[PDB]
Amino acid sequence: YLTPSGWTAGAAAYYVGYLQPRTFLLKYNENGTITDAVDCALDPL
Amino acid sequence: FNGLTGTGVLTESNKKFLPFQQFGRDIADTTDAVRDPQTLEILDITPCSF
Amino acid sequence: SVLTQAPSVSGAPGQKVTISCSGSSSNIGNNYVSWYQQLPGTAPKLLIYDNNKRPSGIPDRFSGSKSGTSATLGITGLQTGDEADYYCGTWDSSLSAVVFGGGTKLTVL
Amino acid sequence: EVQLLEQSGAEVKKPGASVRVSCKVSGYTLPEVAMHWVRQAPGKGLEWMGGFDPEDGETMYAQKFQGRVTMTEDTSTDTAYMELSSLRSEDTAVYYCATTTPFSSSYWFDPWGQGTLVTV
Repeated sequence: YLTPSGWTAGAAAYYVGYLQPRTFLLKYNENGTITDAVDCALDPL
Repeated sequence: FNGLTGTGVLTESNKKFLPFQQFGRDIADTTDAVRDPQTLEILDITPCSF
Repeated sequence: SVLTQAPSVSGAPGQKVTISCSGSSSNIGNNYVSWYQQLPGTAPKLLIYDNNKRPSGIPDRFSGSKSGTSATLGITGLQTGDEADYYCGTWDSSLSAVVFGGGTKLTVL
Repeated sequence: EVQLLEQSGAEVKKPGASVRVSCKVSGYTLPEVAMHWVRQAPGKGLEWMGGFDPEDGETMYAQKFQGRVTMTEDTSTDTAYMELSSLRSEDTAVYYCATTTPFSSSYWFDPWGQGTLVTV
């Protein structure tokens, strides 16, 4: 409304990434949460 | 449980199960633990001692 | 109506002269004041709201003040097209409504 | 921002009648903003009328004129009908459709419907 139609109020920033099929080594805790993950394709180590 | 028949001693399991998880599986693909369909109670699966 | 403003006022072009409206504590005292302009047979246009705020499209020359129960509408840089009636208004809790004065028809001499 | 449609277009009612006033909008939706009404007699001044109350959420009615004029709202079609009744001598005049924020702290009439003259 008048201040001394309104659109795009505020500022919005979002990050977009695209999933690619990869082999991931997954570390499983007793809880079952994946504490550590590794991508073989990314590096020789 | 869930269309799978197995024979084992049934005991409550200390390991926590996330809501999505319904079963716990060994690398061998044998089902170590299952969550009851009627009530969401975590149960450890132990095969009868041999 | 319940407020105080003269029927008409006159001044030479390009000069600086204002118009005031005398209310009470029951109306102007605790409430914000607005001002309106209408040309003959036209759409009355909001002039200043709150006595310090300009609507979009208003020349910055216009201003305003509220001293006690008295509210002046700052009118500067008179133009040949500035001749019209200006109306004071402010919120009323007395009858719990919107009130106005009779209106003051400016004349640019 | 927003342009306002005519308060009731052109309406003529001879004595012994009564007239609704339907003020629509554009660029907003009806119940995001409150309407208002003012009597404006030609060669005369402003007399406020109808109106919505930011406080208490009621639709106000000018006490002097209270009970003679009523208001209804259709939110989707943006039609707000102002029905004045029981025609009298001095009550034929231009009626202006006004809009103020319902958020409160808004006395100024903001956009106008351009006014419509009635008939007694």
